Amino acid sequence: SKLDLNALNELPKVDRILALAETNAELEKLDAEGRVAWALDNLPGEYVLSSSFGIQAAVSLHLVNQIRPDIPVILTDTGYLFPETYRFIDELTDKLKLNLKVYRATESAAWQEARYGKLWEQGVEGIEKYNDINKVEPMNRALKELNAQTWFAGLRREQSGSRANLPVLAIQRGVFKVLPIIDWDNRTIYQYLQKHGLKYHPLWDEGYLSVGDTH
Amino acid sequence: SKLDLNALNELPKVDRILALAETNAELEKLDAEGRVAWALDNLPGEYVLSSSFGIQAAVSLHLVNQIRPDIPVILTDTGYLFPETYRFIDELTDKLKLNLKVYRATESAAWQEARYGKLWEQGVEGIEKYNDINKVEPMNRALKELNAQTWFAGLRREQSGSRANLPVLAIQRGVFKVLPIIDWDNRTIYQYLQKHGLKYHPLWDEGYLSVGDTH
Repeated sequence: SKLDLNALNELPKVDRILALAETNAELEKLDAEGRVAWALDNLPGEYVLSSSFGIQAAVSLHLVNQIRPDIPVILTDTGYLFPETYRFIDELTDKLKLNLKVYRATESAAWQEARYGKLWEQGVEGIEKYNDINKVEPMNRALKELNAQTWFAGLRREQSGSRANLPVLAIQRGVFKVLPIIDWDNRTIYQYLQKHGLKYHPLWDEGYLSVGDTH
Repeated sequence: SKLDLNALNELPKVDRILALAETNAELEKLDAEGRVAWALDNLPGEYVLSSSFGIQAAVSLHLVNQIRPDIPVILTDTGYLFPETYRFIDELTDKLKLNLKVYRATESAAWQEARYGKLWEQGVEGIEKYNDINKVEPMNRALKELNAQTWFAGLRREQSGSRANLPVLAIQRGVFKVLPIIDWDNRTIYQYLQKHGLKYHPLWDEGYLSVGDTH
C-alpha cells in the first residue's frame, strides 16, 4: 500500500493528485509533527528540508529538525537576498544546528548581469529566466545531489500566493513534497515562536510583510 | 637530477631560491614555448594554467593551451570583475576552447558583504581579508582539487608589481610556478596578438591600463 514514487511519476499531474487525495484526507487530520512523522515512516529516498529563511522560517526549521536531526537544509542563494536574511541564515544555522546546504547559480551574479543585463527588469521572460538560473536550476541540482525522494517545505495556505488549496502531500520536481504546517495561521506561528524561544526574521520589525531578493 | 618538489618544500623559501637558481639560468635562455616544453618534461604532478583574463591575457592562454591542449585553466571569480572581463572570459573560452575551471569564494558576494561590510573599504586588513576570501582561499582549493604540482601563469617583469626580478621557475603555494613569458615586453605581446589573430581585453580601448575588480 506504500505509495510508489516511480509509478506516480509516470502519471499525468492531474492523475497524481487523484491518487494522493485519500492519503491527503488523512494527513489533513494530523498535526504538523504527526505529518512529519508519517512522511518519515511512509515516504522514501533521502529526506530534505528547504527554506527561504523569510519572516517565519524559524518555525518549519525548528519543527522538522527536532524530529529529523541533521536533515539536509537546502538554501537557494540567489546572490540577491537582503543582507538581513544572510545574517538570519547564519544565526539560525548556528542556533538550531542546521545541516545547511547552500546552492547557487552556475556563475556569480556579476557574471550573470554581464551576460544578460538585469533580468528582473526585462518583463515576464526576464523574470522567468532569472528564476530558472537562480532558483529552479540550483534546487533541481540539490534534490539530485542529495538523492532526495521526500522534500519538506514550510508553505502555508494563507500566504500571498496561489497556495490557498495546497494539500499536505504532492509530487513536485519528481519527488514527494510535504507541507507539515500548510494549515497554520499567524496565531499558531507566533505561539510556536514564543514557546520555543524563536524570533521572526529581523526585517519584520522594519515592516516587511515578506522578504526575498532586493535590487 | 629531476627537481624534487617534496624535498624543495621542506626548505626555507630563501633556500628554495638558491636550489633553483641554476635551473633558472638555463630556462632564462629558452623562449616561452621552450620553457613550457621543458616544464612539461621535467616538472611533476598535474599541470594547470591560471589567468585573470586581464588586458593581455590572450597571449599566455593561447601559447600554453597550444602546447598542452585542454590544460585546466583556473579562473578566480571574485564576484566583482568588470562586466567586460566576464564577456571576455566567455569569448576567449569559446575561441581557444579553454578547459575553464571557475573557482569562487565559499559564499556569494552579497553574503560576504552582509557579514563583513565592504572589506575593500576597510584599510589594509580589510583588503587582506577580502583577498583571502576571494583569491587566496579559492586558488589553494583549486590547486588541491586539480592535483596540481606545476602551475603556469602569465606574469611579466615589466608589469606594475614587485615582479621586476621574477625568475621563470619558483615554488609558490607548495607547487612549481612557471612564468613562460616573464621577459616579454609590450612589443612582443602585440606582435604575438597580431600574428595569432588575438585581441587585447575590450577595456584597453576605453583606456584601462589594467583591470581587476570594480566597485
